[PDB]
Amino acid sequence: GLFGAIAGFIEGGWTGMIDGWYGYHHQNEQGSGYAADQKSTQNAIDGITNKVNSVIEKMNTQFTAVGKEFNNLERRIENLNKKVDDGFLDIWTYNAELLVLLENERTLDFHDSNVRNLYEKVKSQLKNNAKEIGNGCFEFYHKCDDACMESVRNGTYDYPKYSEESKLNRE
Amino acid sequence: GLFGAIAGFIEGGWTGMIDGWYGYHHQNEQGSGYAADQKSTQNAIDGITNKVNSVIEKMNTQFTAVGKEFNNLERRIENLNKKVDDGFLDIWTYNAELLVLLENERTLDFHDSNVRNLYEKVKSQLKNNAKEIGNGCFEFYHKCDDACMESVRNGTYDYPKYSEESKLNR
Amino acid sequence: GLFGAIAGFIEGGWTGMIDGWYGYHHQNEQGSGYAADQKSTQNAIDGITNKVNSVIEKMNTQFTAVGKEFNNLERRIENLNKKVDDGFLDIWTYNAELLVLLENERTLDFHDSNVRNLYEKVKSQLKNNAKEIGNGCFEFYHKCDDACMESVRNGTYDYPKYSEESKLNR
Amino acid sequence: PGDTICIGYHANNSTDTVDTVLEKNVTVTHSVNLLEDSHNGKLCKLKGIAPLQLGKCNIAGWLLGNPECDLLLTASSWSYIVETSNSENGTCYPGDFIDYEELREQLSSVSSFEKFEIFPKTSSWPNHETTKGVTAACSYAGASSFYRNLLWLTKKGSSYPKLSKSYVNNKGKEVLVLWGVHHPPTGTEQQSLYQNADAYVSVGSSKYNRRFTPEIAARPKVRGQAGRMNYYWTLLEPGDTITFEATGNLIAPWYAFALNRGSGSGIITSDAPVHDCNTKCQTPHGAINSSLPFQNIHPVTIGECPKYVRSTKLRMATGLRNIPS
Amino acid sequence: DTICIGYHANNSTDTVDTVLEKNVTVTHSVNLLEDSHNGKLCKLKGIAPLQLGKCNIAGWLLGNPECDLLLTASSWSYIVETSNSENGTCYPGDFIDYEELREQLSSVSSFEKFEIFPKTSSWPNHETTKGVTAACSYAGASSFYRNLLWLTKKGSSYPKLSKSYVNNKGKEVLVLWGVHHPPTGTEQQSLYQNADAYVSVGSSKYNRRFTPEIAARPKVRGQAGRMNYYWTLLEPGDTITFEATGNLIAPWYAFALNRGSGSGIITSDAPVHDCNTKCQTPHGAINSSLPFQNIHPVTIGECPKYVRSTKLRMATGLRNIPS
Amino acid sequence: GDTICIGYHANNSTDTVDTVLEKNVTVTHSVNLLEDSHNGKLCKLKGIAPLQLGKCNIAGWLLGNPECDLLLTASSWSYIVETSNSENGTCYPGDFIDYEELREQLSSVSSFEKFEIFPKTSSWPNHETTKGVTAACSYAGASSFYRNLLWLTKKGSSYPKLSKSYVNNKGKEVLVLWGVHHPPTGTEQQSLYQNADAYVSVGSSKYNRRFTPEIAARPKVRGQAGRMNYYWTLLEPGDTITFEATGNLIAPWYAFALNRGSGSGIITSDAPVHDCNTKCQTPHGAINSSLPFQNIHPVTIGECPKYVRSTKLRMATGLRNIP
Ligand SMILES: *[C@@H]1O[C@H](CO)[C@@H](O[C@@H]2O[C@H](CO)[C@@H](O[C@@H]3O[C@H](CO[C@H]4O[C@H](CO)[C@@H](O)[C@H](O)[C@@H]4O)[C@@H](O)[C@H](O[C@H]4O[C@H](CO)[C@@H](O)[C@H](O)[C@@H]4O)[C@@H]3O)[C@H](O)[C@H]2NC(C)=O)[C@H](O)[C@H]1NC(C)=O
Ligand SMILES: *[C@@H]1O[C@H](CO)[C@@H](O[C@@H]2O[C@H](CO)[C@@H](O[C@@H]3O[C@H](CO)[C@@H](O)[C@H](O[C@H]4O[C@H](CO)[C@@H](O)[C@H](O)[C@@H]4O)[C@@H]3O)[C@H](O)[C@H]2NC(C)=O)[C@H](O)[C@H]1NC(C)=O
Ligand SMILES: *[C@@H]1O[C@H](CO)[C@@H](O[C@@H]2O[C@H](CO)[C@@H](O[C@@H]3O[C@H](CO)[C@@H](O)[C@H](O)[C@@H]3O)[C@H](O)[C@H]2NC(C)=O)[C@H](O)[C@H]1NC(C)=O
Ligand SMILES: *[C@@H]1O[C@H](CO)[C@@H](O)[C@H](O)[C@H]1NC(C)=O
Ligand SMILES: *[C@@H]1O[C@H](CO)[C@@H](O)[C@H](O)[C@H]1NC(C)=O
Ligand SMILES: *[C@@H]1O[C@H](CO)[C@@H](O)[C@H](O)[C@H]1NC(C)=O
Ligand SMILES: *[C@@H]1O[C@H](CO)[C@@H](O)[C@H](O)[C@H]1NC(C)=O
Ligand SMILES: *[C@@H]1O[C@H](CO)[C@@H](O)[C@H](O)[C@H]1NC(C)=O
Repeated sequence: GLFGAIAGFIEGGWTGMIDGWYGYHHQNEQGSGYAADQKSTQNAIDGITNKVNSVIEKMNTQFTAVGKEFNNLERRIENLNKKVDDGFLDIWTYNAELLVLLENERTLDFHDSNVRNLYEKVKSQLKNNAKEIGNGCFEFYHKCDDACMESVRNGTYDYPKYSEESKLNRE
Repeated sequence: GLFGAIAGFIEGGWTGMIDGWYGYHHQNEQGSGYAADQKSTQNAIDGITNKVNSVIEKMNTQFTAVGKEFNNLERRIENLNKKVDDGFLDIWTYNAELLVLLENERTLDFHDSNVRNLYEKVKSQLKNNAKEIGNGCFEFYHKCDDACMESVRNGTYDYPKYSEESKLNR
Repeated sequence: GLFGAIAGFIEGGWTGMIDGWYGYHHQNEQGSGYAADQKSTQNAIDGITNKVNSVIEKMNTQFTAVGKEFNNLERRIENLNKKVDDGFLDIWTYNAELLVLLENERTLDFHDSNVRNLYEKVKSQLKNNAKEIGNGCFEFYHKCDDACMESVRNGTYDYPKYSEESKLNR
Repeated sequence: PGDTICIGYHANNSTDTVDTVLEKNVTVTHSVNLLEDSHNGKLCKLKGIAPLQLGKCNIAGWLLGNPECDLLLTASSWSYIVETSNSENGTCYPGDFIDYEELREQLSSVSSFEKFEIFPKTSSWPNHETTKGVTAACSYAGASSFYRNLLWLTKKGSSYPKLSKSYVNNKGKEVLVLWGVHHPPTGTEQQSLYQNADAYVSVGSSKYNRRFTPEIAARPKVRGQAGRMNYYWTLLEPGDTITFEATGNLIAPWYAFALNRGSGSGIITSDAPVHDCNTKCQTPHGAINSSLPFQNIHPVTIGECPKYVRSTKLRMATGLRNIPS
Repeated sequence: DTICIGYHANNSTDTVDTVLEKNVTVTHSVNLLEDSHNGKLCKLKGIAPLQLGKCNIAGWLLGNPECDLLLTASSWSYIVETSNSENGTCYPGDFIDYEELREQLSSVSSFEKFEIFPKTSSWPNHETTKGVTAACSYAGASSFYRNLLWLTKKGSSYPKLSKSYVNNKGKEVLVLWGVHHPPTGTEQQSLYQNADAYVSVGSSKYNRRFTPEIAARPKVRGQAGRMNYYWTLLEPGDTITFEATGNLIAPWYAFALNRGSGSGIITSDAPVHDCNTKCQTPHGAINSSLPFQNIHPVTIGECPKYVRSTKLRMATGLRNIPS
Repeated sequence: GDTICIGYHANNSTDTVDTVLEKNVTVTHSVNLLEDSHNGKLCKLKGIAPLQLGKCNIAGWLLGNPECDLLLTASSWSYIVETSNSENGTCYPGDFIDYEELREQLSSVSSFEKFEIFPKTSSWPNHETTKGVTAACSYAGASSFYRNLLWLTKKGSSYPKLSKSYVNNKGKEVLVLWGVHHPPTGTEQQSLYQNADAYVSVGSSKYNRRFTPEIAARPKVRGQAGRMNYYWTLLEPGDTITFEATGNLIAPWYAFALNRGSGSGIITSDAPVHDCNTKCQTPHGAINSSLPFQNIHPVTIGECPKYVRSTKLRMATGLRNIP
């Protein structure tokens, strides 16, 4: 994908994370588990809901449309009528198909972007208090219990608080 | 949102920077200041100017278009004429609105991309002569007077020159 | 460009690299050379091939279409026929031109992204066994013979293997 | 051996696929279908009102009152009109129904009518013969007959005096008036039926005005008849008067129709069965119940329907690429 | 010491819609949708429109006596009917191919009216002074159309007339005439003498024959008779010939036509003013270089494309985040 | 120091494309989607040559204007070609009723079998068959007439009533054409047809008309003050058409048994016909292309790329070219 994360440096998805689109898996002395990132997930849901609704909104409904009849001396206007109906049908079929193609691409890339930005967000919080493995994972140079983990997840991780412990273990 | 910079790892914009779309804030002994980035801004301007002219260029002006009349035994061709006018109008309304929506998304992402690229550009100049904060700021490991700053802005920063001083302080 | 690699932090392209869209240039003690990256180039070729075919496939061909004749008392329907033909012609000229403009933007950026992602893949393979120059180049801290180079190109570079040598020199 | 946190994304057991510009058949975790392809195979009510089933009749047979179409004599309101592939009873006496396609177009915005006796048979025509106008071309139940809504006038004794007969529209709405003009095959039959070799029919209202003169030509038998009848109609506005004057050849109005206009109706051709269900959207194949923007069931629709496209699939990705591996 | 990267913000309140979110505030933007006009009817190429007022096209070209202000009209940029354009055919009947004539007129930018058959000298054997009716009154007196002449019997005889006009104008000539249909045979006799009357009109291309259709019709403007109106465009060099033994409403004036493009007939109740425009709608003129407009689908000149949109604003700057 | 660099391809391409943000971008690879080349010739489709009408138009062909004799043998075609000089149609002045509808009908005919519906030498024993010629239809220095119709006149001093039927036993639709003559004077009426008050009637299962001559002097066209109207009908298999007349009938002589086919049409072109083959034909020339669009001509016969007004549609496939 365009942003290199989904099917990228983060090789696969997690069937064990059932309550959101993006999120975290942690392991510490207390245990292991998945947790969805609510902020990034909800931002994506809102965006995508708006995209679908905007697509539908531009498609005003079809009201009663029934065929016209023409007598045997009205072949030119009958054919004009058919050219009009066929031409509009060609255009609307084209617009619907193309719009779905292009938007599908954009949507997958939007997800790939959201994963990449979540990864980079965590990376910049942790800095050198953790080492990047490369597969979306970080190994802490300090003990990180459940409260600490939740601080990473909600974006309030305290780098200076854990820097000295980290520096001792990093060297 | 796509590129993570605008409303992202750089949380907010600068009302203090009025001479361009993207730029630098610097702070040293000799003073602090805002300075737009001429090159990035100008390339964004040429791009967007082109985008707008291209949108406009595809749209044929409308020449004289007036109604037709039909008698009470021409209701089929009256209804055909109406089907034609309404159908073309639905299509042009659709095309106009959709082109604006999609292009607006693209324009905002373009600006996001420009900010991000400017950031990484600076980061590649400086390397280890500074540390990243996480909010679009770098702290230098040496004294960077307004001459040095200027060098950083216009892409002529000399790394080796300060590499030793920085290594030391670092 | 959107992803900052092409005409970006990698100034320009390689006329020397003839066998692919993206790849590598190396120099070691054994000699220099260019080599295309099979995986990257191929994925790009499949994608672009599919994009071109999709565009073409959405444009169903034009079958027999000829003028109609109208007598001197059929000006209204003659004008209606003209409005219909011109109208459909406006729409299709617009759709063709606009689709090519937008997709061309996307294709160029797709390539730019492919280069960025390739450079990042190599970067995370090498870690601190090489220094980033910044122009798309990495300088190793250890001896990297043709087999080592090939492992970098095919994604199976053994970092631990050379970590100790590299630390020493680093 | 330290604590770890990983960043990742959702996978599930979804098998939904979407197409994209660069790649076909991409499996995604979530998606929404925008293309309705299901219908119930029935013709339903709209606004709780049933369609009018013409059955073996067509619109000409209904309005003129072809004697085979007697089951329709009671029809008065409908949501749309249904013709079938066996709608063949129309003009049983051969000739041209003038501006028939225009009449069909008008009827598409009619939702009901009240039939009434515009010129009662027994009292309107004291100087002309009203009982001999039947034909084997319009046979019913073993006997020669004729349209129920028109009256074939012929000469009484050896004279057809000029008739003049007017109707004032006091119905408060448009009245559809139909009549016919008979065209014998010979000058001899013209004389035997109508006496006057030089006959005409004139019809005028405030806005309508037309003169019809028999076009007598040798021609082949259709349904046994070398004669022809042309059928005509006009819409008489509220408060206006229609006047028929003739010295032969008039097939007079007998019953006419006060019309109620209503939007979003029309005529469809379908062999699907009518049922006692209700719908918002009807096609000739069956009714649609759907909030989707597009459908590929039929270009002909009545009511409020999704837009017809030729597509066989339109599925938007909403979730991400599905990689459970 | 520190250096930071950043992006512009201002006090912009401009918003645009995007596919992922609505109402995003941006630092700069441009409106592509014209929604303003000047509420007047203006000139094009500095030429004024022809205002028909209480008349319609039929009343103008026939010269309905209520339309005498138009008698002097000769050139226009477009033609304007109003909601009160009711004076057309004052003697009831059908104006044959009226909608077609209107379509023709839409590409006529001027004409020279001329006396095709001068009333005083064209008809020495017919009565030219009695063809008036209360259906077409003027000043409380029976009158008739100014551009047609209702010929009747002189004494007790309507001899066969034959009159031709050769088109020496170097351009098309629009010729109008009528055929009258009395309600009774005694009225046919009073007016025209001949029961078996006909009217025949022929040119190189036109060829029709008309006979009286006598019948009682409902009265319209007091009249149980009807008059049908006809027209043809006579090409340069061609001749038109009328022959009649009754019932001819003869051409008196005709119109030599100048073709021009970009003209048309609109319906509007907006006032005409001395201003000038490149783009006119029935609501008012537009002065704009924007690609779209939502003012009206009907346009004369060079106009933005009509769309049903209420907002088409394109972002040019970035998301505005002044905090 | 030991090194690896990541890079991308450049070459000598000078191909340029337009993008939204930038015009004339040089790229390493690209594909043109727009066909702008044709061979300048009118070619065969499905191995079948078009019918070249040449100096004739469709009326001249179907009636058999004497200048159109080269077409007398034509029976099948892939499409029909008129030229800028297709002037020979109706040589005796008059109206061809529903002529445009006939052209449209012929647009879906791929061949026919012409046949003598009413042989000239045996069909009309009581009428004169050899005098129906006119200087308006002169050919090779002599007065003549249409090859496919027959102008019947009186035999001595008598034109008795004629009645003639044809039953369609061809197993497909038959196109039948005829005329009705309207003389300028009673003198010419009697001279040609004897009977002062004549008629022509035509009836089938679907057609029914009695025509009465309209005698009036019109402006001369091609030397004639008279007019001839031309009529046509399509007779269904098994149906009968019956003509009766006491004068004024321009009788069918040859008719056409029609074979319907799709994808045919009439085009106007001055390009030369050649023995080449194509799947797509325009009035400028043939197109051989698998591209999606063409800017050659909106009129096409066959299977063609979609017409657009563009001068350039080039899609980038490779990347920006920076050597
Ligand atoms: C130029 O155009 C104007 C506007 O259209 C014409 O003026 C109208 O003329 C018509 C026809 O005469 C008038 O309609 C008639 O009205 C009579 C009475 O109308 C009442 O209402 C008006 C206005 O409110 C009052 O002034 C009046 O005193 C009445 O209270 C009716 O008696 C008539 O009906 C009878 O004849 C018609 C057929 O025409 C039948 O259908 C009816 O059943 C009935 O027998 C008639 O409807 C109308 O009032 C005038 N309007 C105005 C605003 O002036 C000019 O005549 C026209 N001039 C020319 C030369 O073209
Ligand atoms: C086949 O088509 C060709 C080409 O169209 C056609 O030849 C043309 O015939 C006409 C004969 O009418 C010629 O035009 C005439 O030229 C003379 C001499 O200058 C004029 O006097 C004529 O005008 C008089 O008659 C007109 C009415 O018909 C009047 O309107 C006018 O006022 C005059 O009284 C007339 O314009 C033309 O020159 C030729 N051209 C060529 C190339 O020969 C030919 O007759 C057609 N043949 C058939 C059988 O269809
Ligand atoms: C109501 O509609 C039905 C169905 O179309 C009509 O019945 C059909 O009538 C036609 C004409 O009479 C019949 O065709 C004829 O058959 C005879 C041989 O029997 C043949 O000699 C004729 O040339 C022609 O082919 C047809 O068979 C008949 N079909 C059926 C199903 O009975 C009916 O007449 C209509 N009635 C009215 C009053 O409109
Ligand atoms: C984030 O996590 C910390 C540490 O566990 C917690 O105390 C704090 O309240 C959280 N903040 C938010 C955003 O709720
Ligand atoms: C997929 O998941 C749903 C519930 O989430 C379950 O009902 C269904 O059986 C599952 N299908 C598979 C592939 O097992
Ligand atoms: C923003 O600034 C301008 C001057 O630069 C001022 O006139 C205006 O009042 C301000 N607008 C808003 C919306 O605050
Ligand atoms: C239209 O506007 C432009 C610029 O806004 C101005 O120069 C021109 O004078 C205006 N024209 C009219 C006719 O109002
Ligand atoms: C461009 O390069 C290719 C490959 O070396 C060569 O075949 C071709 O002749 C060159 N064309 C030009 C115009 O230099």
